[PDB]
Amino acid sequence: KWTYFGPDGENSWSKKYPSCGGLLQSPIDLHSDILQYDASLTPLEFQGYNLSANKQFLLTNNGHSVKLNLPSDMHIQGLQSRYSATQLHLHWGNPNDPHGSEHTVSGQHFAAELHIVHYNSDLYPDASTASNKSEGLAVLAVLIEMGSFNPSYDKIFSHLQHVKYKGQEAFVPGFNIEELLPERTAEYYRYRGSLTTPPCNPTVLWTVFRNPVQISQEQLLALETALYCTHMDDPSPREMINNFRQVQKFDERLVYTSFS
Amino acid sequence: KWTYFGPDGENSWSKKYPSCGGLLQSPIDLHSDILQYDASLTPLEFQGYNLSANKQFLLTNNGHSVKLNLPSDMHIQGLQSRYSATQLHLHWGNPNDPHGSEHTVSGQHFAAELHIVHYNSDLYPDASTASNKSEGLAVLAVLIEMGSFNPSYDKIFSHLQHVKYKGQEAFVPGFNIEELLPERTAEYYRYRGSLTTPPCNPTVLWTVFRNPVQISQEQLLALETALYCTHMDDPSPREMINNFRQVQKFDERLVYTSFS
Ligand SMILES: [Zn+2]
Ligand SMILES: [Zn+2]
Repeated sequence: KWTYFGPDGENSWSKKYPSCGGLLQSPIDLHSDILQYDASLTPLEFQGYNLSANKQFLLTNNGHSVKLNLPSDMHIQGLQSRYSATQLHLHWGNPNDPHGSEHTVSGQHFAAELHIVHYNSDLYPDASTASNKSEGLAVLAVLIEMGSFNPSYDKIFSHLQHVKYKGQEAFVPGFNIEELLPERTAEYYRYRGSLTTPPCNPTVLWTVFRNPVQISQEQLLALETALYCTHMDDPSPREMINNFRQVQKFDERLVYTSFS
Repeated sequence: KWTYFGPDGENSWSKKYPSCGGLLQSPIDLHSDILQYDASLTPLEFQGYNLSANKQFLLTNNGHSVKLNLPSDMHIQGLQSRYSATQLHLHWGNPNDPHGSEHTVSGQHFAAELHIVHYNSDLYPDASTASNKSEGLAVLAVLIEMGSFNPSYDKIFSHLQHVKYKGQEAFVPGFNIEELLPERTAEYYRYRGSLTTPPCNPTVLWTVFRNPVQISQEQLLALETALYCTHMDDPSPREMINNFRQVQKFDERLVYTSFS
């Protein structure tokens, strides 16, 4: 078992999950000194992202975040290998400190962060197998800030009150996942890292988009208040808040950008 | 043993030192969301800080930082109990990414940070006894940024080559330690935290001065390249750089300021 606060918090993950204290750890702070433009970083192509509205996708509260299962038919094109989707989830703070993104830019947190996880389907049969293997995963990260209401993110948020407790599930009709991506996806940060949750495998090729998307104050508050990491029948409910990992040391290395 | 990098790095400290994975861990990001102005935070008085130039004080490279032993004759006045000095040391980054302070302000790291450690001499006989006990320590933190040459800090930096390797010691003539403090010392952040190195005891009353001091690019570079964490003539010399802990989560608004 692990958590983001208390005895089994992030500073203790390495006790049971060695990789959490190992190399290529994520997330990290993106600042000028360690950023470098790479003109060779071309735009990624998102295929099969427009999920059929006649299909249902499972939304689950797994006690650590709210996750939406994705089909392997949606994939990223543009990398050395094809990466097929497996799931997406989010990271956020709390009402008193609404700055829970994992990656930070110039030391600044964003309100929240979306992670769309994919696995190398060319080399591996499924995400479970690819998770702890070379070039096994590719994750898209979208920084989220407070602003205008976002109808696309609400296609997920409107179901939050039905996955309030650990183990609960809900069905989300397919919608265009590309609608969750920011403007100018051609512009992004790229680096080799890890899962930001145990087991922290250093098998993730990260793509953090440069521009953030906006969601309303209400949408952010809902995300920060609707979920609990405890089962519904638990006499002592625990709010699912501040479910983000602190930035990790990033030395002797560079994050490359597709923008100058 | 422990280090700031490798399998014995900060994510693994809790394996041997339980408190490093406990509550009230430092350093933290000093940002509005957790700050609160307090008028009871009156100016501190630094007494006995003008060390006799006719006396020598021990400077040591302990493999983690450069430390100067201080006499219990110097102490802080203004707190509930008297806190007597025991030692001072520094934390820094590296030439390619010169942002190695421990505490951050509004997410921003400073070039380096000075810590002047004191123990509660009213309650305890010495620093060792006080270290893991209630109200045991008080630390003054000075943020350092690159700027104009600093003659006072050079009274320490000029001795760096004498303690280039781990285990080495040197003598530093006494000088006014108050010269190392920034302007407007009356302005500071105050919070209850911990030692930022193992054993990470949550027994430190922190006073981080609001305003930073400046040292020249040359002084900062000297600090970042003059020391090694390895013994003299080691077959695989290792430079002492990035010897600072990552910021820790700090929930509630329990950081007070003596300014508005
Ligand atoms: Zn994630
Ligand atoms: Zn220190």
